[PDB]
Amino acid sequence: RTLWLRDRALDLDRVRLLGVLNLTPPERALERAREMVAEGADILDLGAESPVEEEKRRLLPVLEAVLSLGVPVSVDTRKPEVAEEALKLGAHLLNDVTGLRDERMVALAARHGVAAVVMHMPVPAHARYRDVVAEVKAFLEAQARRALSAGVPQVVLDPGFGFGKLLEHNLALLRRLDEIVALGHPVLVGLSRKRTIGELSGVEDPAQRVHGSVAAHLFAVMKGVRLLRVHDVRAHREALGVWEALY
Amino acid sequence: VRTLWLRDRALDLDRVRLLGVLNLTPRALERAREMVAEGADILDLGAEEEEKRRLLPVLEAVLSLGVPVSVDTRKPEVAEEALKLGAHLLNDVTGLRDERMVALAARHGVAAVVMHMPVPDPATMMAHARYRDVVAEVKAFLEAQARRALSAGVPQVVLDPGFGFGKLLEHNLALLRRLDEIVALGHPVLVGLSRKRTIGELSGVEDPAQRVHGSVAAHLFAVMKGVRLLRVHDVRAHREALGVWEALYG
Repeated sequence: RTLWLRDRALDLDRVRLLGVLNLTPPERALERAREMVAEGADILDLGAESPVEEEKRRLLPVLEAVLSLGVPVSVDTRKPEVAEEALKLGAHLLNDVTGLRDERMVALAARHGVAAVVMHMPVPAHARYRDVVAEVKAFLEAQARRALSAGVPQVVLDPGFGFGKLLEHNLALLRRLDEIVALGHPVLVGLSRKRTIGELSGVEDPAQRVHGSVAAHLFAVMKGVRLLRVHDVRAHREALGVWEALY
Repeated sequence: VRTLWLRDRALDLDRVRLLGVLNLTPRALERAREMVAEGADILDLGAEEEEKRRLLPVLEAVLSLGVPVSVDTRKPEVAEEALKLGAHLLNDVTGLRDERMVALAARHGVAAVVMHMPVPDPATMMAHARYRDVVAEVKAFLEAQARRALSAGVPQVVLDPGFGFGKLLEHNLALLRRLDEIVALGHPVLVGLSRKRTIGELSGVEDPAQRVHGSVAAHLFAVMKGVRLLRVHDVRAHREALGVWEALYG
């Protein structure tokens, strides 16, 4: 399988990394991108919303600069206004947190010939499900179908670990992640420094959760995932160097 | 349930157990305290004579913590003094080829580790990494030494494929990929890839002290293959990784 990135195709024959760059409370962020690129990041994932709509000042300035590195860039935004601007600047992947529930986001991606990420999260986010795996699978597939039939070239599915989900829900989704991978679409996961990792590894500080995050991600890779959103790029590249040679 | 005999108690292998490395070669109670706090189930002490003055004094102090202690040594003289002091596990560095070590383990009622290496001499073993079938040959050596040790009175034997001992990357890779076949021999399996060349090669990390992420990855793979005993330098990192891994894969 391959991942379409607006004007290039990335093969998923090996695990690919999306290096996270959080622009939430500059030129001191461009070197961090060049830093992750040097560490092995395949895609740079920029997000500015944890805010008002003029979050364009938090993103666009950095986005344009980062785009000059020649590396694919994913933009995390809910607002179609922000996305459209990011796309006409060169964005390669549209990461919709609200699971593309916004028809404007769908239309945008289809119009720019860019793939979109469909992440799961409660309609609103209450962590209450009759069957979390069955429900998330259904939502992801249904949203993907809507996007594809609307013109979006490709859809990436993200279970949305941590979003409206308690430990039991995140565990269930991870254990049956192969079933989400079996829907055919490329699957993306991001458990870096998340509460789930803290809960299972006993690490109080989110900033010190690299080992549990790597462990969770290797498990996801074993389940068939080939796209990971991570904070510690180098740690994952080193771990994958070993893992991919053994599995 | 599967367990590991440790001189005067049994350790359940219902979950992965860690042997924290404490190398005393060119306080120790403190670091030992730290490793125990970090999650080490067994403390591995090795000073690889003068080997006695360096190990014994420390071994006695560390033993007072009440945590099982594994001792690594090639000299029976040191092993006997360590066992007489109370060490709980006899780790080998020659493949348990010395009958004297076998006798000590059985006499003191302690389990012994049988680690594979083509030849005991560390300076010549890389000249003996020419296996026709490394997995088959390592399995044969381990099972043979296991039978010999058990028949001589040793209560239990722990098998270690000896990663990085007289083995090319191709050999270490083959052994890791088919580690389940060694686990299938029925004895508890111990692996130690911490900071090893294999990790440096596959992860692209030249500094041995900076190989924790590749080591954790290799060890999680070993755990997936069935291994429940890991010899590690970074105890906390492994406890954190296992907290996640064991909750998921189980």
